[PDB]
Amino acid sequence: KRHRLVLR
Amino acid sequence: KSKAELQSEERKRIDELIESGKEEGMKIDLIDGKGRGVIATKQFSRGDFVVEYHGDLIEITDAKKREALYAQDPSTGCYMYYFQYLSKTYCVDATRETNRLGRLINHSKSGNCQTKLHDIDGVPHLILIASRDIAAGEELLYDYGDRSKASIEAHPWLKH
Ligand SMILES: C[S@@+](CC[C@H](N)C(=O)[O-])C[C@H]1O[C@@H](n2cnc3c(N)ncnc32)[C@H](O)[C@@H]1O
Repeated sequence: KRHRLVLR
Repeated sequence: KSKAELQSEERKRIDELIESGKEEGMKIDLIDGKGRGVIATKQFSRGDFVVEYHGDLIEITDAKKREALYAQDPSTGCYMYYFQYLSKTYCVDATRETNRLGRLINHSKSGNCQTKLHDIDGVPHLILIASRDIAAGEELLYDYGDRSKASIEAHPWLKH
């Protein structure tokens, strides 16, 4: 299961 | 100098750092429990440019297609950084192994870098800025921002 990176 | 003169000169300095790909004051190091990471080799001041999060800039639809392909190989890590620019969503996909350092920076919710969008002639770039003074020898860290229950279950270090 992969995570992401998000600029919030 | 006028506020506008100061802003123009400052923007030109950041654009030159992005364009040159100069990644000074940092080195790769193995970090306990995290794989590779990046440590500061010089002192940074709050607000200093640290490094670009550099990789392939793609649109969200292409990013989702690449996620499906990367998911076929569990040995491939997670380097896709999503963001909004104007009315569209994009992704910096830094999955490919390069010599660039931004993609090696680890996660913390109480880190020392802040990601910012910096556009150059209508092209967005993700850059990391020091959120506080950084001492030489500190590991660089920022908040990856993934709050998904499934991600946290699989990657428990996202909690801190
Ligand atoms: C963008 S990469 C950062 C560089 C990575 N450590 C490497 O050696 O390629 C993201 C991966 O780094 C590791 N990572 C990042 N922050 C971590 C942390 N706080 N604790 C444990 N592993 C972490 C996890 O494997 C995560 O999926």
